[PDB]
Amino acid sequence: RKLGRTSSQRKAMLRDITTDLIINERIVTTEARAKEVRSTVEKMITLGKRGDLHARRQAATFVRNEVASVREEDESIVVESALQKLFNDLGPRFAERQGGYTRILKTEPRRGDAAPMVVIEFV
Amino acid sequence: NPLIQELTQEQLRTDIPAFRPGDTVRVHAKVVEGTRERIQLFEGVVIKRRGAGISETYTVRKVSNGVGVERTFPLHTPRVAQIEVVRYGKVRRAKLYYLRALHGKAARIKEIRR
Amino acid sequence: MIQQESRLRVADNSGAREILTIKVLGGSGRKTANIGDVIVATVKQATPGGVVKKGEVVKAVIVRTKSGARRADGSYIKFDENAAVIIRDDKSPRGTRIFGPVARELRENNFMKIVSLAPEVL
Amino acid sequence: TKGILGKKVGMTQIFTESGELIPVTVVEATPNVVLQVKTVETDGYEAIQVGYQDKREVLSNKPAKGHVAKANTAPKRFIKEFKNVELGEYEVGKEIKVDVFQAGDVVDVTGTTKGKGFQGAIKRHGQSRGPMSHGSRYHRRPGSMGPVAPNRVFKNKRLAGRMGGDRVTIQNLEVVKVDVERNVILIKGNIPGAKKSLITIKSAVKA
Amino acid sequence: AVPARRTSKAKKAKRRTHYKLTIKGLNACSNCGEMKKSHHVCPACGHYDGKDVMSK
RNA sequence: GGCACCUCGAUGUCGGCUCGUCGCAUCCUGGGGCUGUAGUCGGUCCCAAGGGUUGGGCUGUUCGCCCAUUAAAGCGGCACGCGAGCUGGGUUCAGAACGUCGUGAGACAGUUCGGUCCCUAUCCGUCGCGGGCGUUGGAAAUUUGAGAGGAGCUGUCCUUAGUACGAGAGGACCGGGAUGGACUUACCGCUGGUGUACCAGUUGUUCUGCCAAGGGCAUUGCUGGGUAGCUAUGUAGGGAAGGGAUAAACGCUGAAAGCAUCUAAGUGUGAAGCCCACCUCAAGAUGAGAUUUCCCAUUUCUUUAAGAAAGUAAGACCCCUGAGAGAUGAUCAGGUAGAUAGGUUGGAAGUGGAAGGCUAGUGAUAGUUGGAGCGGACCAAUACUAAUCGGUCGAGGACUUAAC
RNA sequence: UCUCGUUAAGGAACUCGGCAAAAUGACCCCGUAACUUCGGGAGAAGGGGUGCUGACUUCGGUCAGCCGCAGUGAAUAGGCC
Ligand SMILES: [Zn+2]
Repeated sequence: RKLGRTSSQRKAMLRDITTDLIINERIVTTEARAKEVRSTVEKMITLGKRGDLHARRQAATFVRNEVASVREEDESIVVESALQKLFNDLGPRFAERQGGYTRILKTEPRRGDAAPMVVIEFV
Repeated sequence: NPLIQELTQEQLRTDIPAFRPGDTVRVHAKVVEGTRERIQLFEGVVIKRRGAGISETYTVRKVSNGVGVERTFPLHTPRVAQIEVVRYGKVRRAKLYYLRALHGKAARIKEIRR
Repeated sequence: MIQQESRLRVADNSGAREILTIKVLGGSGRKTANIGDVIVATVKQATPGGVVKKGEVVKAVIVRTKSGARRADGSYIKFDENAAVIIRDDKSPRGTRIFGPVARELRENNFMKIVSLAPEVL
Repeated sequence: TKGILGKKVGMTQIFTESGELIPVTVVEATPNVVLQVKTVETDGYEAIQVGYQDKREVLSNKPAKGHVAKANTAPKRFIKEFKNVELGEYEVGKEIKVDVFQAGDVVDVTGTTKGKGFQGAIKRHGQSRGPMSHGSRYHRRPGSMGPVAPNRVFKNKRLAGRMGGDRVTIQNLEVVKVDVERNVILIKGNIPGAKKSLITIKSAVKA
Repeated sequence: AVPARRTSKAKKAKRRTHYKLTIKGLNACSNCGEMKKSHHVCPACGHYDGKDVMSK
């Protein structure tokens, strides 16, 4: 593994990054956080493939509690809390694809620190 | 790992019954005096287990004349003739280290008829 | 692992109760001592009566350490205490009764007059 | 004389015929082709080249496959020599199975030590720290560097620098089994090297 | 301690020789023939592996 | 002790700590001669520096007295070794007191209590690790050993034998065998330690609308276990046996000196010491070594010379996935001719009985569905993701003489 | 190098000197010496209990039962002679 800070700070940083990239399917950050987050995200999508209680109540600790995602209305305001998304949209979208569902792209360093940045996608 | 197992099957004794830490166990050891071969009888409480394959081990905790004693044996010895569970006790830990500070009427474990 | 300035116990009917080691005879600077190795100690506490008293220099032997020897087969012994049994330079004890088990490793050292008195020889 | 290379798998135990556990490591091996015979009249001494593993084909170059193919094998990974062996008795392209060490019982394994990176001057020499309290400030350092008169530092004062990574041999170890059907030896004791390293075993030197 | 002399003009260079700055790994892109860094997304073309990536 | 050449634009004292090193006028082990040496012990002298030479009590202590061991508890040099490496206790600041001296302010190698020790390594030096070039065509590998380093310690028991010895008393040389002490080289299968992205219990308080289930914070909240990795007090081995030339000493043969006499000519024995034997580094050994295999030729002329330039072979490097390696660089495993890492499906170590239900209870809770649920580094299997496309460098082999 | 956490067996052998760390630490109950200026020493020493559920609560608490290795379960909070 790769530490960046103390323990609990790293845990919170990952529980942050993998909650985006659930909502946007794309993210532009550095190189190391990329590798650790691809591991974590792929490990938190197999839980989207069981869909029962126990997988629900185990996934429900590695996701920022409530982060709305609303692009829908029929005559209503439907709200999707970025976990319900995990169990409603990403899940049924990977049934036949087995492990390994993220792409990492090495783009270009940054202005102030020359930290070689990177992208992350899903298909 | 797989290449060793194939090298270490012919020496795995195969009559050891089931017993999890917390079961009184009588152990028929093997002793050697002069040119004889007696058979001792160490008999206590199973305390430990080092899950290892060929080299799993266990320990027993007797109390003789007010002085605790412990012996640990390899699980696959040829110099142990037999083992025989006697009871079964309610217990919630996998390492009962917390006994060495308890005496008599406080270090008893409830029985289970199973 | 029993070295200088450490406290054994008397497992005998000789008159002493505690003890504090002095040396680990045998070698030219040895540190420790295990089951069945001789020792030089001087009484610290004592019961009234007895042939042994405070401030006496005596030799003793180590029975049942708290990290016991290994058996050549692959088993171990690990008691709960340490203890010693006083001696007269001829492997012959002074007291006339022994309490508490003793480990087997004495039979290999001509300490016979002891084992014939131990209630349990583990 | 009797020489075999091989890998290093790990360690386990084994009971002997008298109820006595024995630590034992697992030197694995495979057949291996003698590659070249060096003679007095051509190379100044007598020795034998050997090699214990099989490369792919992508991972070599025309010199290697032109130096091996005089014995018709796949190109090898390791290549070593041996001396004091009764030469005779041999051919280009023969083999050396694990048979030669039936119960030789005396053998001198060599190999390459582990690796431990830049290290202090205590994990390399057993030098003792200074009093960690009573107001001192000399916990973990390499001592003094010598006297004053010579106005220089004598050779062989020992201080920090990479630890481990150089070869070393042990002597007078036994052998316990030879499972020719799988090409595995089993010796008594600890043997140096990391897992999957390269090991060599020859007969004893001290008779 | 503290220097016991000024360093000559020569020693200054003879020590600075190993103070360089090399750039490495420059490739010709495949859609615009311009120089790009191997294993890296083309900044001007936007493409990679003959495919477009940077799009929305 | 003497002298006052040396240092006043400042050359810091004793002991103890870490670290050594050298001389022998030798403390133990090794070889010897003489004895007022029966034996076991011993006395002295000679050769010999290879290794080894302890824990603690009392004082600031060197010094010393004492206790307990051991083969032995050596003497000295190195700014009475070592403070830009440590301590500052001691003697030498400002406070204060006792005894004595001085009318006094103060003093006393007399005593008692307290008291500030700074420094970011430039050069050489030592420990490790890279880049450049050389070795006369360009490359991939395997080795010889001129030299250098390491290592060298020793007890106890049994048998030989209750013999030789001796009145008894007591008790061997030379041999054979077993097992220890200290020291030291490697490793994690056993016993143990650690193990902050592993498992369980439990307090407070706050958050996810509430009950149920969970997160946040409190030294990782505290407590009980613990995988891989790194580890010693754990495991395994080591100083074995020999050779050659010598030291003190002992001869053989033999004269100068019809004898005697180891010596001048001749010829031997002889020690932990010298040189080999054991382990490691080593061709920048510019006296730059040896062997196996691989790759074989354009343009103008400077003028044909050891000419200049361009494109290639063998190969190497750049770039990317990594670790059995790692401060960076290096070494090693791989780069679609693919298991290098991630992921996925199994499996193991490890915890120790998941959630949701149901039965028994008024309730705490208990039983059952089930060796369950979870499971970082470990073992297998699979190209789902990423090692794409690419680029740079890299020879065309001088002369003289002999032989063939 | 500094600031922290853990440790087998031994427990002052370190050291000028237990300096530094470790150990005790809350509330309720029992009990407590020499010595004395009679006020004190005295929180002397040395010991016991604490969680949850139900019943009875005269009032304080008493009974019964349940679980854990550990019940002021974390932080705060005299070492003694
Ligand atoms: Zn482009």
